[PDB]
Amino acid sequence: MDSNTVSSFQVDCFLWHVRKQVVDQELGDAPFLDRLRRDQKSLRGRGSTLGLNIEAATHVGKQIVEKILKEES
Amino acid sequence: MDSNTVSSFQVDCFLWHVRKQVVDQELGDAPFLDRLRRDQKSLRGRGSTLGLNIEAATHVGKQIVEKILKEES
Repeated sequence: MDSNTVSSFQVDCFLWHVRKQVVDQELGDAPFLDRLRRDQKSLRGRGSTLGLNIEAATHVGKQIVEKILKEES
Repeated sequence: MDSNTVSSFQVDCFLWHVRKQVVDQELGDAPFLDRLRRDQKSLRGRGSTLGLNIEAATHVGKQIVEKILKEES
């Protein structure tokens, strides 16, 4: 199992979160929400396959972003 | 033209940026990169149609994220 896949997953996880926040802000058009839904189903498939916690994954992503932001605010 | 579409776009823009950073980190599996490419082409279509600067959109997004983070670190 490639690690890059795990990292890419953690990213998609954090992203999905931020997205859900964008929708909760009542700023969803229709395609973004639809994609978020289809993304959730896919996230659940990977979450089950990988059997990795999405909540903890989102946390790791947060740090992954802060690490990339630390290199360039 | 709904504003929610503009906001959703700004978000996708910022997201595309963070994503590009994830790939630049040499953590791309294959599907994430492919999606990034197809996302770029679509981003260019919206960038041309909307005629909005991607760099400017990414900026506004950064604030959109900080605004959502300010509501909950």
